[PDB]
Amino acid sequence: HHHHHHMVHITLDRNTANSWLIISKDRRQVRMGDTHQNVSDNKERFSNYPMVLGAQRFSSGKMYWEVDVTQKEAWDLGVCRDSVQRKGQFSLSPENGFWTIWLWQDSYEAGTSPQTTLHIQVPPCQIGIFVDYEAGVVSFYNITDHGSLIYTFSECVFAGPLRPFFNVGFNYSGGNAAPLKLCPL
Ligand SMILES: O=C(O)COc1ccc(F)cc1
Repeated sequence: HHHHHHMVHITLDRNTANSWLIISKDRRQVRMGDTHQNVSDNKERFSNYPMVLGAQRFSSGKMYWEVDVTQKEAWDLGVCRDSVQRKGQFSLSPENGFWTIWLWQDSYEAGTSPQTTLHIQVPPCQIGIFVDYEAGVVSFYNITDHGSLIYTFSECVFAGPLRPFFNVGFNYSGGNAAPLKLCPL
């Protein structure tokens, strides 16, 4: 792909984080802690899952960023509406305001309803995410495999400002402690 020139500097919004997440000083990395991180509750925090939003809001234009997923067993990545539900249980779907892919139990899937199987020969260590607001497109790229396409959501109905979306996943296994990291431009 040739989307690299739309690169944006994403930072994580501490206030939206689940209370177990640990965000680095530079706001570019996030991981699951082994306990509650001693923060106050607020209406922005994702309560049920280890999720956090980027601080940046997008309502026009073309945007690109990259995320490091090295040695993780489970994660979700993409974008979402600013007004997505924070509290209780929900599924990641465009109907609920999410445009995402994930790794889970050694398979990759796109967060359609129902979910769509992805075909990845080279397990990615870094994911590229491209958003074209005007066109209604969200695309995912395998940076480990020379930028090959993973998935395109088209005919997107964003219906609001968009925020970068992250889920570090649970660590029931002891094999999923590694962070998500925003990669430098
Ligand atoms: O199940 C655990 O690992 C600890 O409890 C949590 C439950 C839901 C969360 F979003 C974060 C932590």
